[PDB]
Amino acid sequence: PVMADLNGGLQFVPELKEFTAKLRKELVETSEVRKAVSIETALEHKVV
Amino acid sequence: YTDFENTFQKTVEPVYQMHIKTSKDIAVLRSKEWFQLDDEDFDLLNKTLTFETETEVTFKNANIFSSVKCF
Amino acid sequence: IPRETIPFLHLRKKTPAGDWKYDRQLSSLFLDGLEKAAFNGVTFKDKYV
Repeated sequence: PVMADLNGGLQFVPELKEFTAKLRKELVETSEVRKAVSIETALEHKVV
Repeated sequence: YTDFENTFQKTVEPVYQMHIKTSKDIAVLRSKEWFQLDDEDFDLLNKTLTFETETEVTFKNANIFSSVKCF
Repeated sequence: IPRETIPFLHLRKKTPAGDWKYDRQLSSLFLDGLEKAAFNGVTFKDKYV
């Protein structure tokens, strides 16, 4: 019986769960911060 | 009267309270030029900010201010 | 314990690669606990099992 590993080297990363969580958190925080800043800049521009 | 060049208005705005719950709030505040801090590295997270602003507006016409200052 | 050996009872440690290997430190702690239990006896007061 054979065990083919088609994992793409994903096992070699330390704490893959934490790394993946931090990637998602970084992308999410960037998206929300950019969206909020754009909305507030738009509201300030419209008010002015 | 249409002599808006001689009109001005100084108003003590009501005190405003803002609870900084997340880093999104901090980013929004730092995106504002008017929002300035003596200590730029001040940790605003989990902190309540109170704003006591006064607005001085000089009028260009009935609707549009000729100049707006808020300090 | 002899050098470069695996005791019959040991504790393993998970390596960064994700696989469990014999660990001298944890195994020593467990064997020392076993010796204390064998000689002095081990209490389980206030232990709800």
